[PDB]
Amino acid sequence: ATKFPKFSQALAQDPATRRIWYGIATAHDLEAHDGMTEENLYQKIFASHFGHLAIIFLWTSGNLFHVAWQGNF
Amino acid sequence: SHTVKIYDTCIGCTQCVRACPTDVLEMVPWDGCKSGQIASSPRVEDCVGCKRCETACPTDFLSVRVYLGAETTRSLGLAY
Amino acid sequence: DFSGEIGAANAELGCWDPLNFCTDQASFDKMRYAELKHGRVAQLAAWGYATTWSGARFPGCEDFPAGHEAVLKIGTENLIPVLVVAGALETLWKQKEGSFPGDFSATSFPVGFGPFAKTEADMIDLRTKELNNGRAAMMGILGMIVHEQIDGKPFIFFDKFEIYAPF
Amino acid sequence: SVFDDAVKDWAEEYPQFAAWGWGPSVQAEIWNGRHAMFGWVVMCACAYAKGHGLIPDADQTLDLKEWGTLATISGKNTITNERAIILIANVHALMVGLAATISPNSFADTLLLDPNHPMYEWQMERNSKLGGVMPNLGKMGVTPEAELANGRMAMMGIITCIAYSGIQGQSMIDTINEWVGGAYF
Amino acid sequence: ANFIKPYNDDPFVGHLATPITSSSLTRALLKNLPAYRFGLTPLLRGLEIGLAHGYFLIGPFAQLGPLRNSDIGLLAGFLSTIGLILILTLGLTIYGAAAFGQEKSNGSELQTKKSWDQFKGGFFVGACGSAGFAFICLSSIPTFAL
Amino acid sequence: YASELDSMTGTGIESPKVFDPLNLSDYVPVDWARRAELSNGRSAMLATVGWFFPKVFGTFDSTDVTTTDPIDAIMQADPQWWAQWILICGVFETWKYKKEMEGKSFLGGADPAVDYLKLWPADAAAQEEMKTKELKNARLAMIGIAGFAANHFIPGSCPVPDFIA
Amino acid sequence: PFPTFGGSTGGWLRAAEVEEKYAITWTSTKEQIFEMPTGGAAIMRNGENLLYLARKEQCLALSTQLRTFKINDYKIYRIFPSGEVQYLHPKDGVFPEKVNPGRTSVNSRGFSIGKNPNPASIKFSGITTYES
Amino acid sequence: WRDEVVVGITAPVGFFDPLGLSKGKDDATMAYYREAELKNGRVAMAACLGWYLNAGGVHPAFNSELSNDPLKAMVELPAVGWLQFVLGCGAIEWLGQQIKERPGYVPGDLLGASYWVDNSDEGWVMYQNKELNNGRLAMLAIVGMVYQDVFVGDYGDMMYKQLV
Amino acid sequence: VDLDYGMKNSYVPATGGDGGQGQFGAQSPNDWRVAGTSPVGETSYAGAADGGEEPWFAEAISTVSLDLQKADETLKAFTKDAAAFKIEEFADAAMEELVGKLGYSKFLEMSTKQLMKTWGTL
Amino acid sequence: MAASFLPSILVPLVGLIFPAFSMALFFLYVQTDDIA
Ligand code: CLA
Ligand code: CLA
Ligand SMILES: CC(=O)O[C@H]1CC(C)(C)C(=C=C/C(C)=C/C=C/C(C)=C/C=C/C=C(C)/C=C/C=C(\C)C(=O)C[C@@]23O[C@]2(C)C[C@@H](O)CC3(C)C)[C@](C)(O)C1
Ligand SMILES: CC(=O)O[C@H]1CC(C)(C)C(=C=C/C(C)=C/C=C/C(C)=C/C=C/C=C(C)/C=C/C=C(\C)C(=O)C[C@@]23O[C@]2(C)C[C@@H](O)CC3(C)C)[C@](C)(O)C1
Ligand code: KC1
Ligand code: KC1
Ligand SMILES: CC1=C(C#C/C(C)=C/C=C/C(C)=C/C=C/C=C(C)/C=C/C=C(C)/C=C/[C@@]23O[C@]2(C)C[C@@H](O)CC3(C)C)C(C)(C)C[C@H](O)C1
Ligand code: SF4
Ligand code: SF4
Repeated sequence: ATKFPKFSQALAQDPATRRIWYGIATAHDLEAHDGMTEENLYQKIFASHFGHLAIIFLWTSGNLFHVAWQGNF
Repeated sequence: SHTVKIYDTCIGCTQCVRACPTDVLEMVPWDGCKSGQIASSPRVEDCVGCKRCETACPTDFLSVRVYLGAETTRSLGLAY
Repeated sequence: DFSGEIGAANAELGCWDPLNFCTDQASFDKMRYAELKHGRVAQLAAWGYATTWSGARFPGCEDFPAGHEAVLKIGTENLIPVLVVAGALETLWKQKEGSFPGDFSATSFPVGFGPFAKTEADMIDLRTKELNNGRAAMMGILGMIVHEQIDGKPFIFFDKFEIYAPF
Repeated sequence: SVFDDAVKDWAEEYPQFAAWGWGPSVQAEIWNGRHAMFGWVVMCACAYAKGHGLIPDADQTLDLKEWGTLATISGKNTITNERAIILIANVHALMVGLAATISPNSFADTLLLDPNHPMYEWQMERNSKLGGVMPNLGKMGVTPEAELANGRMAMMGIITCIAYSGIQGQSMIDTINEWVGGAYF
Repeated sequence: ANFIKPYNDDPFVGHLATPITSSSLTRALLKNLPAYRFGLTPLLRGLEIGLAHGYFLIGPFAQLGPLRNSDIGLLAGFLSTIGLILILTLGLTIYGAAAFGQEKSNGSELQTKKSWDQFKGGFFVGACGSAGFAFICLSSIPTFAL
Repeated sequence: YASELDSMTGTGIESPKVFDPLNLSDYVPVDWARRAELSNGRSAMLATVGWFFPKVFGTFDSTDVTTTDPIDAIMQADPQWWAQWILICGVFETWKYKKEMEGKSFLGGADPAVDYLKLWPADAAAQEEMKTKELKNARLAMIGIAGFAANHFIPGSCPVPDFIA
Repeated sequence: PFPTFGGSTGGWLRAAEVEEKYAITWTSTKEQIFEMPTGGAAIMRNGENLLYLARKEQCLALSTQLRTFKINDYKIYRIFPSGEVQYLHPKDGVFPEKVNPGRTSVNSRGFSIGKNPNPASIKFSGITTYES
Repeated sequence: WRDEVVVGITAPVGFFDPLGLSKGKDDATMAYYREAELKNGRVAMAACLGWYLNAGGVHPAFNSELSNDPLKAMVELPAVGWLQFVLGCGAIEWLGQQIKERPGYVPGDLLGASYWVDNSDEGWVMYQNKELNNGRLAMLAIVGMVYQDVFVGDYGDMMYKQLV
Repeated sequence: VDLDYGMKNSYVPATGGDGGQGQFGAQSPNDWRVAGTSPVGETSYAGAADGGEEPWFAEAISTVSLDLQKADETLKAFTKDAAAFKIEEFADAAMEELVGKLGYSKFLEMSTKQLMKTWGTL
Repeated sequence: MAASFLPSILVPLVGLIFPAFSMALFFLYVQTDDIA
């Protein structure tokens, strides 16, 4: 938890390039992270869901903008 | 470091200890079986996780179990 | 006299004498006197050859050939005064006894290290430059003459020097 | 004040960047003010050179077969000569700035506050001294206080020029010209 | 009789002294390169290395880049070389940050943060200046005819 | 201004006390500032001579540069010349570095980095006189090259004799 | 007391200098060729032999090979860069495959492998089923 | 120096200095002489091989346009090629001088073979002798071939072509 | 010589899926992440060997050795508890009799009754 | 200034500058020894 990934002591102490790869691949498995509680798990998921919905609306707004600006609608 | 556990079905055949390439295991006195000895893993810091010990174990199911965990230089078998 | 003198090839080779012409100090002193004299004459010779050959004449002699042809075409009456002047000079330079060969500071008219040198290192450096330019100019006049008598361009990449003189 | 609380909270939210002097720091204020002043010089030069037509073939576009696709704006329509020329002048200035950022000398005011640079302590002292709403009229001439004040004035002028040009529905060059009493065009 | 022996008379180190690793040519060359040469300031090591690299880096861009057949091909090659030098300088900067940390360096050895910053700056200047020098040299190529 | 300026060469009679009205010596250290003053001044001495030398005394016998304009000669000169000029300046800078590493000085110290005419005396006061003369002529030449350039770009800004303007 | 070996590229690397190194010593009763685990053949000396290796597994492979020579006195140490040594093998002077009084059992679980608890029963505790 | 050197002394003539050009020369001077003998010999060996290749017609560079006569191809080669040749040899020579400053340097030993073997070994002395003798022969051969090409006009083989 | 020198590392064992530091420590107490090679006259890291005129191969020079005396002494130090156990079960002077009569390694290897047999001789 | 200029302005910023700085920042973050 002193190096990346801070959510996994076991990975943060690996001295190989593996530490990087696994960190990236385990970032969204919030149940397995060090010190996770159930309440914090639900709260972090809620916030991540807001982020995902923001991404969706940005994508739709971008489709609309590019058609309006550069399309032949 | 990997985790190595000995369960009480061990018959003290010493085969896992002879199989270990990094000397993780040793035989210790015990009254639970006829042979009067059980396997032990006092040096799990040197376990590479090859599972030769499990291949050598004659019980059903295994009496020695290696659970792979946090990797170190020693457990990754690195000469560098 | 050896590698501690002026003109040694380098520290490792020292006094470079493949033909063993320098054995004692007397032979080396005579050889160094001859070498310094030849180098001074050859510096003057290369200067004059390059000057006249590049189309430059003194008032009175605007028709004479430049190179060694100036020793076949110029009459004896113009060559002789060089001998007279050189003889007057040969009787004039006087070597200071106790100094290096070619040290003519005992000459009647004042000669020596003037404001040019103050320290011993300065005099040694100046002497080494005089000697090195003398050796280079010996080679240079020899090469000029050979290349003129071979193909006519004493300077092998160009014919005449086009001097820049602002004044 | 709101200023101290604001800077402190920003540093607490972005500590890695706040370490180097990034963000709402005195260092960033100084550097951005220096750039704003130089840019006022450049913008005035551009206005003057457009008013007097000193840029060759300003409305002509660059040759596609000469500069390639990088010089295109849309399809095969290429950037004008004037825009390319202005870009190149600013590129001269940017190359100077990159040389200064990457290879500062020991007595130089570096872009970022590097603890290993020999000017770090002097920079921290100076940056601690500067601060406040009114420029220090006690300190004048070539001083950090005057430099900070003039950088602030230049950034304010840039903001006001953009806003005034927007309100009037005109170009920034037009505003620059009409603010010097039509001295350029 | 035997031109291979263990490096440093140590049979168990993973290296061998061969003519490639231990010839007089190899040793003289490597000890004289600015990355190793005794007595250089880190800035001067960086400067010499940049001068060496920027000069040759312009060639591939000038002679083989997209605009090689335009009459501004040399200028485009120089710009490409400058861009490559910027990429490399970013590499050097983040390398130094990772390898040495951000604490104040306690020494003047090249393998320290302050010295590495000096070396990186020297490299950037040397490389950009060398690319410019090569641009000048390529602007007029001498035929060498009297 | 800085304290070390008191023990430095550069004050004279036209300015017997340290002249630093802007206090620029709090920013540029004195060793760097003096090295740069001498570098710029020596370059300016050469520049002041070369500004007019070909116009007054004639160019060499080449057609590479037809004009005598100091500024318009830059782009007319062949780039091979400019590359070799940069090279020779780099050789000079390398010589300066190597000489200073050898315990020699190009800043009026004891053993000159470059003295080919053997004019550096062994007396501290005589050396002080020579250093003062070099610095005075350096400042004068910097002023002169600046003035020539200003009068060239902006006629009348500096009283330059029209034949060497 | 190094065996007769001409060297190889398979030996130790910077880690042996900065992280850790291993040494194996043994006594041979004659000069005999053996296989280096790092590649190639070396000649044991009559008497004491010392060999440096990058990994403990290399030392143990060499010891396994020494057993085929009837050599059982080999000792294996770990050496740190500061020069501190750890005596590693055989840890108590007795081979681990031979039961020895004074050894305590480590990592035993007093049940068969099928009695470990269910994962869903220890969620968010930070433990695994095999450690609880 | 004569009671120390063994390389170069070989059969027929043994030690061969009839002119006495080695008597009374210091160790530095004789080291210079050996280094020069080796360098001239090596350059002459390379020159002989290159001349033979060119004369035979195997000169495929520049679309094989250059003349088969090596002394003509010398002048048909542009200036820049000779500049590169001279400067590259100069860089090598600079490195060789750096090597020469090193202690225990054996004259002519750029490779630094002294790190592995010395003249107490018979085969190494023998191979050094092979190099030296072939160098001497190649020096004579390059001079002779240049003579035969300049004054006799023929740039090829005049000794063994007459056999076959 | 400290016996826990290996254990005094910076490895912080995780709460799950981690066997921790065993009998000697999970990892070396020395940070392996050190600098690359360095110019002539300089050292890359604290205890690095000076590669002399060849610093590029400086890492091929060994500064870590095992001299036989250190080997014997650490053998005795690391097995002091096992020898203490063997004398505790066989039964100060007696241990000095046994370990000089037959050896220290042999004393470790023998059995308490066998040592009771060799103690019969004097 | 016109919006039609934006691609030739923005595309090099999105496709060259932004990935380079993002990759440098991630590299620095993964090489940091004490992040919290
Ligand atoms: C891998 C094989 C390969 C090769 C040889 C090339 C070659 C080229 N590409 Mg292509 N390309 C490739 C694959 C390749 N490409 C791939 C996989 C893609 C993506 C699909 C592209 C997409 C692409 C585009 C979009 C463009 C090119 C272009 C080019 C040209 C200019 C590139 C340039 O200037 O780089 C610069 C090169 C360097 C800075 C260094 C080169 C390596 C040096 C010389 C090695 C030196 C080592 C030395 C000998 C070692 C010892 C030295 C001594 C110290 C001992 C060049 C002909 C450009 C072009 O216009 O083509 C005409 C262009 O616009 N390429
Ligand atoms: C500021 C320095 C400087 C620069 C950048 C130039 C640049 C130029 N000169 Mg000019 N010139 C200069 C000074 C300079 N000059 C000086 C001092 C003189 C009098 C000697 C001249 C006389 C001159 C003439 C007659 C001509 C030029 C011409 C030119 C152009 C072609 C290059 C050339 O052949 O010049 C030659 C330049 C020199 C011979 C300069 C002298 C070399 C330096 C000063 C020697 C210093 C070394 C010193 C003793 C030791 C260093 C000490 C230590 C630092 C190591 C080019 C634009 C040509 C042109 O096209 O004009 C239209 C041309 O025909 N120059
Ligand atoms: C009253 C009083 O105090 O008087 C004092 C005043 C003063 C002035 C201070 C003093 C002085 C010094 C003096 C007199 C200095 C004069 C020096 C002089 C006259 C020096 C010639 C050099 C030629 C060389 C080195 C070689 C050339 C040529 C070479 C190497 C060639 O290959 C020739 C060449 O043609 C070819 C063959 C091939 C071409 O491809 C190349 C060139 C073209 C080059 C004195 C002595 O103190 C006396
Ligand atoms: C109307 C009014 O108000 O005023 C007018 C007046 C005027 C004049 C018209 C105007 C002007 C222009 C100005 C002020 C021009 C000033 C020019 C100036 C001061 C020019 C110095 C050159 C130094 C050189 C060439 C040194 C070479 C020295 C060299 C190459 C060396 O080797 C150096 C040396 O030390 C060593 C290294 C080694 C020694 O062994 C040898 C020596 C000693 C040689 C203005 C601006 O219009 C104003
Ligand atoms: C003893 C060492 C030796 C050398 C160093 C040498 C060198 C050269 N030989 Mg000679 N040569 C032999 C020996 C040697 N040759 C032998 C034993 C025979 C009988 C088979 C023989 C016969 C021919 C024929 C028929 C020709 C010939 C040539 C060349 C020429 C081109 C070299 C190449 O490129 O392969 C170089 C100077 C050709 C020639 O002179 O062209 C104008 C040519 O036509 N050779
Ligand atoms: C540093 C890297 C390097 C490059 C990139 C390079 C490139 C070229 N070399 Mg060079 N070369 C060296 C290194 C390099 N060479 C070195 C260290 C030496 C001294 C041992 C050396 C010697 C010669 C000689 C004798 C010739 C020569 C040539 C060419 C030419 C061919 C194309 C052409 O010019 O048509 C191309 C551009 C020939 C030539 O230029 O003929 C007019 C020629 O004859 N080289
Ligand atoms: C008070 C505080 C609040 C705050 C606030 C508010 C309004 C803050 C205001 C922020 C706003 C007003 C800051 C503008 C700066 C102007 C920029 C830097 C100008 C750059 C100009 C320079 C960089 C550029 C110059 C060029 O471009 C030019 C000119 C020409 C080119 O040829 C050349 C160059 C590239 C050099 C919070 C934070 C909301 C909450 C907190 O609690 C309380
Ligand atoms: S997994 Fe391999 S190394 Fe670990 S105890 Fe079992 S046999 Fe030994
Ligand atoms: S764990 Fe298995 S192999 Fe090991 S002693 Fe027990 S029964 Fe035998």
